[PDB]
Amino acid sequence: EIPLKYGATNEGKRQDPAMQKFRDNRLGAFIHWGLYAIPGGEWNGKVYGGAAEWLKSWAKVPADEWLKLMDQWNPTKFDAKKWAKMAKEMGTKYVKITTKHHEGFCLWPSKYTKYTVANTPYKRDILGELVKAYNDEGIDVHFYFSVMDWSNPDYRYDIKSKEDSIAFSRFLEFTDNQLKELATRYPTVKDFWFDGTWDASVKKNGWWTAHAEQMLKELVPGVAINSRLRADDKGKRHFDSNGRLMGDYESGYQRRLPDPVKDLKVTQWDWEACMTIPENQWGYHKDWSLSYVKTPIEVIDRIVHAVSMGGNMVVNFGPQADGDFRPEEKAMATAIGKWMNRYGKAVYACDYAGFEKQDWGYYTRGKNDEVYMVVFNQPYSERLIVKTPKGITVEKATLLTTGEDITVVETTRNEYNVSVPKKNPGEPYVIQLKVRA
Ligand SMILES: *[C@H]1O[C@@H](C)[C@@H](O)[C@@H](O)[C@@H]1F
Repeated sequence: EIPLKYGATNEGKRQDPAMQKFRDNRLGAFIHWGLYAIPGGEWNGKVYGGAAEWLKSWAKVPADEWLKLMDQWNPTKFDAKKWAKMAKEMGTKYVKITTKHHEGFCLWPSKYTKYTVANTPYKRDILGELVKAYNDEGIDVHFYFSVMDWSNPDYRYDIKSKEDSIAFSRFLEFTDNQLKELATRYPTVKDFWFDGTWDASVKKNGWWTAHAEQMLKELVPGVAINSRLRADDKGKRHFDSNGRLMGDYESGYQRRLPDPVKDLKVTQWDWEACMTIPENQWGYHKDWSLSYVKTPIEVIDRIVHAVSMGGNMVVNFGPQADGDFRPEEKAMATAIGKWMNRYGKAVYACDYAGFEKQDWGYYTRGKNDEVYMVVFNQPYSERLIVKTPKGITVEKATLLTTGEDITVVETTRNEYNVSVPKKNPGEPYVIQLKVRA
């Protein structure tokens, strides 16, 4: 059992009220908004297929050039109340915002750098207005923060000389300063979601990542901290050298989700997936025809998937340069909200139900031991196979929307056929089971 000073802190899942709230929220939205939204995946006449928020890299734009985009930052359509209404209508319970992405441009007016919203034509504290607006709607706010900072000349990818170490130490102090500022300026913050912490420079300073977590937990009662931040004494990331999870929840899943049959280990900790609507675009890219774009049903499936295996799911948005959302994102939020309004009882405050996975879709467990069947794949047999854990019976099945009673037939030991509804709902639907132990 390797000794470590900067490994895991939490034993199992936190069950203080703040973490229960983080968990029970379940469905979140992500905001990627920064200077990259201006060029929108395109530099000086050449469109790049890579992720838009990383365009500075793909086009090899020097920091001094990249940051002049600040002079163009003027989102006249921006309206925080509207953003928050969109999120309320979508059924999102929390929103994660990029405070500062790799590019280093801050969405709040930081004291520790000129590269902020303050020194743009728009001037205003975007982050502050979002915090206020989402909170007004009863919506928690989480802070995405990139440790890697392409606008700070003290950042290092590795520590190779005395000179590197001098610069990076000062950079860690700079970073500390920004984090402390975020924490005291916006004390309703409920989560810090770190990114750009993979570089050798960070791995060699695991102590700093443990310090970062502890500092923020001291300034912000019950704040959550993602695993992506954390490196142990040896530079093992996410999970320490003893296989123990660091931070408060796992945050490696994006693009992929854990297998509902093979990866039930995820149910032993809190975790959160974040996903993009196209294949790999977080910030606004002007040309969505470049890769596969997920449909609403596809996204809702990933949402229910995550919850059925005891995880959060967060749907990304990359707002336009003008401060409005592309119509594909508006339709996504609207379609999701319509579904959530009919079926959210099976998502909010639900968890892993402990049943074997079946082809028609996913189970979730409600807080009062309700067991929802969420059907994405409608069997031609007109029967939904339910195999119960040892000790468990099905007493009733009810179509959530109508309250209509659903036929349950015992087929064998620990197994039932639950009938499809008499009329096909025509969309992914929920059947709620009443169970006895
Ligand atoms: C960190 O991960 C996601 C959420 C994006 O912000 C990506 O650009 C970055 F590398």
